[PDB]
Amino acid sequence: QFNPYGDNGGTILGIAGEDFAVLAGDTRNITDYSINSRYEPKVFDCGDNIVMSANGFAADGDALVKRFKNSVKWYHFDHNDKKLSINSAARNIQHLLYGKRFFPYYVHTIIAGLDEDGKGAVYSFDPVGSYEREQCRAGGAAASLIMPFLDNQVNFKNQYEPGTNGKVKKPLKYLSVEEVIKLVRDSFTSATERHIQVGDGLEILIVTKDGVRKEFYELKRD
Amino acid sequence: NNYDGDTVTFSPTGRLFQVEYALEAIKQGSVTVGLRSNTHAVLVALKRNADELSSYQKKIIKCDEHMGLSLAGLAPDARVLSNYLRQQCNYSSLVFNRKLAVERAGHLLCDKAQKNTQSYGGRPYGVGLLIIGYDKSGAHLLEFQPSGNVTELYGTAIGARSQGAKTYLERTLDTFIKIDGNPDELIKAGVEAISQSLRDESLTVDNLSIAIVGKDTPFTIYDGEAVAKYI
Amino acid sequence: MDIILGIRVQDSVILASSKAVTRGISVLKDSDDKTRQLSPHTLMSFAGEAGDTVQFAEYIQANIQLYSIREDYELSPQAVSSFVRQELAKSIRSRRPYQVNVLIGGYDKKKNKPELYQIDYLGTKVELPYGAHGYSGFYTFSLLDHHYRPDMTTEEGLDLLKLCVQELEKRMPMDFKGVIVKIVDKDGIRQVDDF
Amino acid sequence: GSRRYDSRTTIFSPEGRLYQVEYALESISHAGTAIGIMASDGIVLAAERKVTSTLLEQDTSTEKLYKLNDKIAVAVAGLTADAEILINTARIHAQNYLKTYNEDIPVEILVRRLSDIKQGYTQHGGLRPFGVSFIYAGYDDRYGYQLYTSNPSGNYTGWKAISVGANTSAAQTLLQMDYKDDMKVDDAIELALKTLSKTTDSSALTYDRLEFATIRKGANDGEVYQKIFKPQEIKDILVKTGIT
Amino acid sequence: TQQPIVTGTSVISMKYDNGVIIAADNLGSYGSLLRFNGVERLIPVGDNTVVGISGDISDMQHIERLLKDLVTENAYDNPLADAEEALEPSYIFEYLATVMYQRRSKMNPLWNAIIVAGVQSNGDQFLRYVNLLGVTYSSPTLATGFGAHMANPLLRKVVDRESDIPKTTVQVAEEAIVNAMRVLYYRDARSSRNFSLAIIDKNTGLTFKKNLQVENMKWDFAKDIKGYGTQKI
Amino acid sequence: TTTLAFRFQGGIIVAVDSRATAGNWVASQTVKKVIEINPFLLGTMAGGAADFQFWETWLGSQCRLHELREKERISVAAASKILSNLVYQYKGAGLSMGTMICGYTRKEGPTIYYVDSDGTRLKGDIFCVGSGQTFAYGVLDSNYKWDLSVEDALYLGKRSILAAAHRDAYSGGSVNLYHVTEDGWIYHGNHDVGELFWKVKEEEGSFNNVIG
Amino acid sequence: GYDRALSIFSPDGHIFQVEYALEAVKRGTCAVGVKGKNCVVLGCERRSTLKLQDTRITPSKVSKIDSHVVLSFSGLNADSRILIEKARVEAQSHRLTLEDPVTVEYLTRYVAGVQQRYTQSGGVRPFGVSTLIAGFDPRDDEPKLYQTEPSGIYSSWSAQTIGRNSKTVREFLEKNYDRKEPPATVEECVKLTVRSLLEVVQTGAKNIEITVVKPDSDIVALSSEEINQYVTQIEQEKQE
Amino acid sequence: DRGVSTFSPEGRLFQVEYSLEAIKLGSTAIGIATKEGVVLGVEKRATSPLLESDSIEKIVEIDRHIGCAMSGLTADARSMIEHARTAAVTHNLYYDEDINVESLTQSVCDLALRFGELMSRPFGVALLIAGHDADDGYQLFHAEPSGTFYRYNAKAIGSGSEGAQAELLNEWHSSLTLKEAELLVLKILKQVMEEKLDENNAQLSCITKQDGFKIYDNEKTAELIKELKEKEAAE
Ligand SMILES: *[C@@](C)(CO)[C@](*)(O)[C@H](CC(C)C)NC(=O)[C@H](Cc1ccccc1)NC(=O)[C@H](CC(C)C)NC(=O)[C@H](CCc1ccccc1)NC(=O)CN1CCOCC1
Ligand SMILES: [Mg+2]
Repeated sequence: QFNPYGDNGGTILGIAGEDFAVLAGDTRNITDYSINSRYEPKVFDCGDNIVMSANGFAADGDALVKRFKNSVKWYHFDHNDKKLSINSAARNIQHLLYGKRFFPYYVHTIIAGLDEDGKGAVYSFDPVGSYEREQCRAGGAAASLIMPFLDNQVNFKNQYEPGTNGKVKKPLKYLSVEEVIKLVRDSFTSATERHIQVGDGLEILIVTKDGVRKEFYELKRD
Repeated sequence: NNYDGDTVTFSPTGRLFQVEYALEAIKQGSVTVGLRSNTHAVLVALKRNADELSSYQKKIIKCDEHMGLSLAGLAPDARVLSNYLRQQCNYSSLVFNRKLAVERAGHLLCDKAQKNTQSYGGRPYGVGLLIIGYDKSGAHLLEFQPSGNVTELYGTAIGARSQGAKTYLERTLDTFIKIDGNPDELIKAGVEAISQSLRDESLTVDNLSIAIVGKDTPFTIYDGEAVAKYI
Repeated sequence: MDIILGIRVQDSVILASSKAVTRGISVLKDSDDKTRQLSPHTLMSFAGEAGDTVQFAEYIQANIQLYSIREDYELSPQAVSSFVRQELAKSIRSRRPYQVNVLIGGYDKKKNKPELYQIDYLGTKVELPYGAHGYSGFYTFSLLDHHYRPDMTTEEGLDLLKLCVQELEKRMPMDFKGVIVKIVDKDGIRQVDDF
Repeated sequence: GSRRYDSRTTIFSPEGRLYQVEYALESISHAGTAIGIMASDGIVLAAERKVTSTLLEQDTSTEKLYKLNDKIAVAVAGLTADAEILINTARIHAQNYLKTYNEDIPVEILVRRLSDIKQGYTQHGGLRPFGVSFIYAGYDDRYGYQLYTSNPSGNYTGWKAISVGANTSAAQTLLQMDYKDDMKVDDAIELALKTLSKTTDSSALTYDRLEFATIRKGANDGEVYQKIFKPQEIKDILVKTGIT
Repeated sequence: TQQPIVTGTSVISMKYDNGVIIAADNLGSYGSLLRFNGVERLIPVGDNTVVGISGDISDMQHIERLLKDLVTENAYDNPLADAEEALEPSYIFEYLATVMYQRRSKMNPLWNAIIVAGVQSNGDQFLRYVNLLGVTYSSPTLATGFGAHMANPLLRKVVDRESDIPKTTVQVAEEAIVNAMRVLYYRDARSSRNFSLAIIDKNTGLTFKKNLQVENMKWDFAKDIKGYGTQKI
Repeated sequence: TTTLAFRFQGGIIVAVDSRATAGNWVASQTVKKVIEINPFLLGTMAGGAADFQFWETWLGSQCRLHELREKERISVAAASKILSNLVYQYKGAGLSMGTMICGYTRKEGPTIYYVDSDGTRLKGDIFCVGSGQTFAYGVLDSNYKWDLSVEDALYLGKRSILAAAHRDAYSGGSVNLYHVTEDGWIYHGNHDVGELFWKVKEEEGSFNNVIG
Repeated sequence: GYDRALSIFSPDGHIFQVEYALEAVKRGTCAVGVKGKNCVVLGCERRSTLKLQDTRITPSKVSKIDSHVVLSFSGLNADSRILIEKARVEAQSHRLTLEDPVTVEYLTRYVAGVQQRYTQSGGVRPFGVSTLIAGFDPRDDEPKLYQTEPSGIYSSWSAQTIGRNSKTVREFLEKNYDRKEPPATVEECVKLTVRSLLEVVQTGAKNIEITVVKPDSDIVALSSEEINQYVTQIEQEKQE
Repeated sequence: DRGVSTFSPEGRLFQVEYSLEAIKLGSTAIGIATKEGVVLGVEKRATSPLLESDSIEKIVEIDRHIGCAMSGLTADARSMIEHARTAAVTHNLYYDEDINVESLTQSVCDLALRFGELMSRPFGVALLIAGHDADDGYQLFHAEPSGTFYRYNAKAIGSGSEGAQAELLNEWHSSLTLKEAELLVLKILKQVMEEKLDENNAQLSCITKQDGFKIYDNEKTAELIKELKEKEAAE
């Protein structure tokens, strides 16, 4: 019997800073035990300083991104070129996803950008449209490997102040863009080591008030 | 007389009066000008107000990053037709990853307007459109009439007293066609062209409306203090 | 939903309906009234699939109330029961049938007679002196066969009903949290508060 | 297009009248007179056939009086073909009610639905109205014996005695004169015939030019019987009242 | 819901400095039966694109008709149909990719794996894959079916990343393709010796090679192999 | 999930956890499970996240349209019934919902309605919904009285979620408190179970099963 | 389907089909609505050219939409049934979804909305009917009286009349009705309603119908003798 | 007869032009826009003294940040308001934000020309749509049955519109306070109204960023009427 879904692997990662936000994702595309492409990007600039990635089943992922990109275009036409805020984009994406509640997009969507106060924002979605703003989110095949590491290093979970008898927690603070990229690179090299569907390359998209910059790094190709 | 009750009726001399009456709605509309060189295409439009307390009716509409039009006549009909163009441009991009040709854009508008002139119940569109764009075969300018007739031109004008600007462009043809790689000079020529259609009124800062598209220039519209340069 | 009983006596119809609403391993509520008044002298109790029961009961209630306003007249219990049966008979061959069983107790004012109708989710109607739906019948019917008489009073009917509830509380596996009892007679519908 | 040939059947006049309903009523006023009289112990339906021919088959004929169910009948005035369309609808409606509630349909409910159908043709659809006026004679256990009338407007009213069709003005005056509330069926039979005899456009009223029917409780104990009179039974009742 | 009946096996392809190469054998299998031998599974579109199709042949023939019809439709009211407004490989791919995904979304897929190889108007090499699921991806080397498992490893030794493309000539690239086709004949039980090959170059244009055969095969070592362990004769 | 809401002398307490799970994977510890529908109406979420997040939001749009059309705030009964009638149309399609529409109006007073995806709609004083509902019931029932103070009621709601958060593997993260009065709903903070458990253990002397 | 636009504008800006529907209302029998301090009363004319009528079964002029709301009308009798039916259905639908009976304003707004829809829908003519809708909101003791008309406009009235010779009875009510002090009792309200109809009717025998509506679904129709007592009392006070 | 969507020889749609005549017969409605807010006011015009004037609802809320006043065949406005409210709430659902006043007006105006042989005739009512958003600030729009809408600093519609508009031409300036605008609507309404202006036969409303759209009480308007009369007598 025909199975309309497939798994293209890969993994993605979104972190938010004070005045910036990054959305990273490996460039490997796979089916079963074969590599389809070593460089197939799945993190996209969608305009209005919104970056997006829909990881899982690539056909559904591409369709969704394509539709959201189009949703941004028609938002400009219908509302006098108004800039689509990240919170508004998130709600719009929920309706795109939930519109196919009974034949879902098999993807884990993450978007990143700046909120209306200029502060870094990351939203993550399930396949049927539930969403939540977070400082930190990993999605895709290696999400279970990367996420607990982020809890520890970004949000300082389980880390207490030395000598305080485990009474005072390590205080939360924003990370610099330099420190965030370090965590992203270490997260993906660790994920590459222990997950077969992760490797080849790492593409990071950084979002500041000035625009959308890109950075690329090699990953192990085995 | 007896043959103008609807669009489905021919007159004894072979005329469609409802289509001609729709054409008349364009003549009453405010003037708008279109012209192009080899590198850029420009729309200039005189906007109209109800009174001093009102705003000025927007004449220019964007269809894609590389295409858009100006209007003269029934504005709601221009909204319908522009929306159709937006969808057709968009269909071409999603399905074929292809920017819609300005010539095909005209063909699609022609065929949409025509269907309204051959069926009972409906009515012709009551608006004329000047479509500009830049595609794989360079700059383009199209004139749309609600009879269905679409015409590609170097320059033209439609609306009230459009004959003055049309005569000017007919004289200036050899000059403005060679304004390549110079946006401001091509606009200046368009602003001087529309000025030949003015009576008692002159071009002010919230009156003039300019749009441009070209080789390394997306379709963008200029209003307000952004057109003060050209007065 | 589980236990609904009905007893027709000389001058009235008595409906008893369990108060428990259970979901999974939790009794969510112990004061649920599994009945709707269709008209001043007609009462319908119900039991079955969650959601379907109330949705169906209220749908019938609305239709009978609409009729009452239109004609300025109360439909007979027989007429109401036939309407209800037809709706269930339509339902059973639908894409998604109403899985609801009902008892209709009413007092016909023209005949001056109490009437009890039992209708299952298939649209199977029967007029009875006493009726029940679900597993309740497997205990109560045999008990009522023995103790029931056709000329009983309302008070005798309530004692006969107590005897049924006691038996169910003794031998039924589930705790149904007692019953709400309602009486239908010439003067209309009223609820017994202490049972 | 087709706008040119549209009569616009469902519009108002400047005076606030429905052209087509008024003209349909004008049509009905030329149709054979039909009378309904309601007594305490029954109902009479009398109707005059339209100018009869001697070679018309009289015994196996039905023009004016139709049976809707065992408890309800109607007298027709207007286009017979139109009336039959409505009668079959009314017959079906009665059976739907019986199927649903296991009870014979109350007279008014049947009358209202039939009148609501007529109303529809005056407000939407762009079709001509039904050129028919009914006299409904029936019984139910709520109101007992009932007479109603409905017309192309879809408006219906209840009556003790009423006429439709031709010469209703003269016929209504005569009924208003001799009618009283404690009247019996046999008296109402005589009134119905006497009224037609005086309002007829014919020279003399005969058995072959009439249709007659009664709805009595004259069956055995608490049940209603519908009698559609045979030709010979009309001949006898006409002699018995001294008209021929 | 379908099941494929008459099927075509691997389609292989790669990029080189000036263009792209694509190849696929001429077989139409009917399960284990090697039913049809004269089946062309490379279909050119204009003078700048070649679409290589594997999977169900009835669906392949349907796609042929769609592409044929696309060329006709593009020529309508188009004075520049053989110039600036000619069909690009990217246009042809996106159209097919749209169709493939729409059909999978209606639970009635075109049971195929497709590779669109060509050269754009600006000289850029185009090579992209799409299948019954609507999944799309691009890579210096692309292959379907068994080709994905056996050809890609060999072709990736020549062009392992982007920077290796300018360093790869058409001679070296074609040699690697022809070798891959031989390996597939050794190891794929639904392959044939006969195949077609197509080159799309930005300078020399479209070159379509028919009736090629796998040759220079190694079989002589078979004579020395006896039994399955202990046998000596 | 674990969610509860109970009615008492001083109005309505509403308490929820903040965990989200995909099987045994803890997806989030910071999910909002209370919907602020309007200043007088709250909605709790237990079941499918998307279904709740989508439809209870939609419910709020329908409640806004009601007060525009009728020039009056919607009743808790009418609000709950819009949702219950909606999910009943989708019955069998596979929606997963157990919600509580909580609010105050003049005509009704403080009111709680249980609504779930198979069409059940129940008015009641106490409800607990979710995978850890039984754990919450245990503590809530055994300590519940109508005459609880606002201070004690808030704590019991908080303590009941904590009880479930501890025992139920699919409940945890943090507690979100709400108090609904005649004047409207009042938010009473986010309470991380990480710190709250030990604070409650020490001060209350409970949770002796755990290694202190 | 029949599509023709029957209701359309004319050069002077009028919709004649709506205006001609008002003429049908002007032809209809007079109907009056008067609201007191704790009640509303609906009075209705019945023309006396129809003797030999059966008043038991003849459709009554005042109709119950729900147990707490009533509707009277003037104009085409057949048209009124369609509005009444739709109103009764909507009343039950409101109870089903909102779990509360309709307000009088809501019910009026619905009926008025139906009437309006028939003024700009293809293939239909407007309703030749104006209505008086009266009653009491659930758990409320403030009397409500609304009017609707074919165009679709609706509004609340302290007292109002519609139908034939309605301008005469409106003239009467305008000087006889005090806003500062409405009819304090049921008797006072009914008397003023009967008085107003006696300016137009003819005889006070079987020509006047009166229906009294009080709070909490308390609606009753008066009989001939009960109404006749008001007629007898008013005439004796008049001779002065 | 003749088609519904027919053009006149002059190039106008007959039915649209005829609907404009219906609007001229309608009661007066005035709107004035300022940097402190937008004010909307209407003539109620009760046909008879027995009619309870508070039930006359010619000013209407679309959303918290958008209000609306009407003139002409006011029954036709009900479906326009219904659409506007749905459009406003629907956009909030899809985008988690308030909808622009211009976008709302455009949505309403899309209904206008959806008639022919869709509804049977154009709307016989004009609308003044007033509101506020973060991008373009305080706005006032005039929405016609032609499908056209103009933005206005001030605008009058209805029977006394041409006389009131000429008065608004002289009186309006870019520095008007909200209180000044309130009095100005009352002043101009009193000039064009048939019967004498008071709190019962005229109604005021406004929309501000802070408090949103509010219809004024009869007590509040009565004081503004008294304040207006005193100021005119003071010079
Ligand atoms: C307690 C915490 C759990 O019992 C509560 O009941 C909460 C309620 C809160 C969130 C409002 N419920 C859940 O957390 C809920 C449990 C659940 C899941 C699925 C169906 C019913 C109940 N969890 C979810 O809804 C999660 C939300 C997080 C962000 C992942 N989402 C999913 O499980 C999604 C969508 C589920 C779905 C429903 C209907 C059709 C299709 C899918 N599924 C996945 O994310 C799949 N999974 C992710 C990891 O990659 C492998 C696939
Ligand atoms: Mg490997």
